[PDB]
Amino acid sequence: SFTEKVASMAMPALENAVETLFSKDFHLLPALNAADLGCAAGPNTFAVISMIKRMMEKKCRELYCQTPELQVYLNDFGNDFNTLFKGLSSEVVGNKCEEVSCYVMGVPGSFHGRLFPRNSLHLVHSSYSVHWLTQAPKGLTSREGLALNKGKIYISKTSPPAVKEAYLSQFHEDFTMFLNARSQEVVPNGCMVLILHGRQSSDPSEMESCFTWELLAIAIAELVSQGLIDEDKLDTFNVPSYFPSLEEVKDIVERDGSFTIDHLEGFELDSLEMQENDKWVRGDKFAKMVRAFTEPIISNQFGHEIMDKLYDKFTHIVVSDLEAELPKTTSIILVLSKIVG
Amino acid sequence: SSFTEKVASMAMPALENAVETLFSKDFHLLPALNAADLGCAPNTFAVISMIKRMMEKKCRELYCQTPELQVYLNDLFKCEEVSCYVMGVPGSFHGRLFPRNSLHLVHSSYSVHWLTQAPKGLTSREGLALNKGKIYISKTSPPAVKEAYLSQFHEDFTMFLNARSQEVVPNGCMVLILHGRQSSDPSEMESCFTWELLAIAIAELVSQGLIDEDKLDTFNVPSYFPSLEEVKDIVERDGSFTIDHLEGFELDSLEMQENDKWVRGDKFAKMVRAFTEPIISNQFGHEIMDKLYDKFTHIVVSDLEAELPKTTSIILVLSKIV
Repeated sequence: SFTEKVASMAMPALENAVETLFSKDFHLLPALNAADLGCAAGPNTFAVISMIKRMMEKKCRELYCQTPELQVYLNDFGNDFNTLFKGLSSEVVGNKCEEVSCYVMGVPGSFHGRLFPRNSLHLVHSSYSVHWLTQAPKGLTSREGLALNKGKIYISKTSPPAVKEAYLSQFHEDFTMFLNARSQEVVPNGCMVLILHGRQSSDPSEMESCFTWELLAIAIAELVSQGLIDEDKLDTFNVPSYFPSLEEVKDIVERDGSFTIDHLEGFELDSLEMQENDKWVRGDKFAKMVRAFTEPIISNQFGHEIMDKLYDKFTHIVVSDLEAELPKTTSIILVLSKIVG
Repeated sequence: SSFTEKVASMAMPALENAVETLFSKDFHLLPALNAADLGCAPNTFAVISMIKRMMEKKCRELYCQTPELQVYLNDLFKCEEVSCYVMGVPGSFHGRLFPRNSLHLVHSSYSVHWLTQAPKGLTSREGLALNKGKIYISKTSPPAVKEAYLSQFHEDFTMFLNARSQEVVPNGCMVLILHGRQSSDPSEMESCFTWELLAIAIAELVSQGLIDEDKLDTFNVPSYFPSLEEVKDIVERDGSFTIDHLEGFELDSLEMQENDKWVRGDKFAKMVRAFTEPIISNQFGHEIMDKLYDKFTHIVVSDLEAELPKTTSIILVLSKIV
C-alpha cells in the first residue's frame, strides 16, 4: 500500500542511476551485478529488478557483442523469495524473447556488515532498511542509560536531550558501518540507491518524526496502567531504529569519504489510506502494516501473548484518539556513486 | 548419511589434487575465486573449508594478496585466513545458473545421476508398458528400457556439461562424484539392487491387493547408474571438458560393522526410505509407505541375509578446455 507508493516515487531515481552506469559503459561488462539489500520491500523488489532487466535489454539490443547477463543478489534469503526467483529467473520464465539472462541468488546475513567479495557489486538497491540500527543506541543501554528515556521507546518530547543525541550517534556509527562495508564491495563508479524512513523537522521529538513509536509507547503504557505489562520494560526498552533528516544523512555520507552524493531528496506521503472512508478500516490497515514491521522487535520485548491486545489498543488510539489522521511520513532518496578508487 | 561420509573422504584427495591444479596456473593472484556446489546433499561445509585451507597455503607460498572465496550453493534435496562468502542458488543444475565465465571450481556429489525425468519412451504399440513389474532396469526388462535410460542420462548429463561449459572459466575445474556401476550390464544386482528390491516389495503389496498393478507397471525412477565407459563417452562427445581423472571405487552398502542383521538391515532401509520415498510417494501415496519399507526390510534381512552388493561411486575430474 504505502510501500507501493514509496517504491514508485523512487523508481525514477533508480532509472537515472542505471542510466549513469550506462554512461560509464557498465552495459558493456560481461555481466551486470545488482544487489537488493534488506529485501523486506518487496513484492516491490520484483519491480526494481524487472526495471534493471528491461533497461539493459533496451540498451544492449543494438549492440554487436554477445548480450550481457544480469546477476541479482537478494538479501534479508528466508526461502520466500521464490515468488521473486520464479518471476525474475529467465530460465524459469523461459521467455525466448528476452536476450538478457537473469540469474537470481540469495545472500544470507546482515546488510549492516560485509556480504560480498571486494569489487563484486555494480548496483545496490535498498529500500526502508538503512534506517534500522544494529541495536538500541549504546548510550541508552548502559546501566545508567536504561533510565534516561522513561515512558517511551524512542525519541520523544518527554525525552531528555541525551536520548536524541544517543540515537544520532548510534545512527552515525551504524550507517557508517554500512557505507564502509559497501565501499569495499561496490566497484569504482558503481551506484547505490538507498531509500529510508526519515523526517522533515530538525527536531527529532517532533510528532511527524516519531508518531508511530510514540503511539506504540502510549499503547504499551495503557496496558502497563491496566497492570498487564511490567513497565520495566517500557522504561528500559528503546527501539533499534532512527529516522534521520536530510542534513544528517548528507553529513554522514560526506564525512565518510567513499561515496559521492548524486542525489539527495526527501518527499512526503500520507501515512494512512486517506481515500478510505471507514475510519476504522483506515487505521486498521495502517496498524496492520505497522504490526508487520514492528512485531518482531516488540513481541521479543513484551511476549507474544500480549501482541493482540497491544496492537488493538494501538488501532483504537489511531482511530478514536486521532480521528484516523496522522502526520505525513518523510522518505529519503539517496543516490550514491563510488569514487575512484 | 554415514555412507556419504565415506564417499567424501575418498574423493577429497581428488578434490585437493584438482583445486591445487588451479594454483599451478595463475589463477593465483586473482581478486576472488568462485566455487559452486551443485546438488549439495555437512560435507558441502567440509569441501568449503578444504578450499579455504588450500588457497591460504598457496598464497603464503606465493607471497601475494589472498583472494576472497565466494561459494554458491545450489540445493537438490575466528583466525581463518581466507574470507569466504556463501550464497544460495535456487534452480535446476541441468540448466544455466551462473553468468558466463564466472566459476573457477564446481563440485557435485551424488546428484548428476538424478534424471530430469524418468525415461520418455517406455510404452510400445500395441500400447503396452515396456517395464512391467518393476521401477528401474531389471533382468525381466526388455532391451528398450536400458536404452531409454541411457538415452535419458545421455541427454541430461550432456545438458549439465553444456550449461557448465558456459559458466566454467577456461582451465577451470569440475569435480563430479556419482552413483555408478561396475558391470557393463545395468541389470546386474550390483547395479540396481535397491530399485529391484523396492519393486519386489511393491509387487508383494500388489498381490495382496493393497497397491494397483496399474501403477507399478507405468512407474519408473528418474535415476540412472552409469558405467565408467558411459560417463567417459558422454563427456568426450560433448567437447567442453578434459577428463583429468576418471575412477570408480567400491563401498559396502550396509553398515557391516554390525553383527545383528535385522538391525543393520533396518539402518539400511531407514537410509533407503529417506532418499527414495519422495521419488515414490506421488505414485504410491505416503499411506502405504510404512508397510512398503517394512516388507522391503524383510526382503533385505531375510531373503538376502543382510548381504547387499557394494555400491560403485564414480569420481570424475574435469577441466574446461580452452
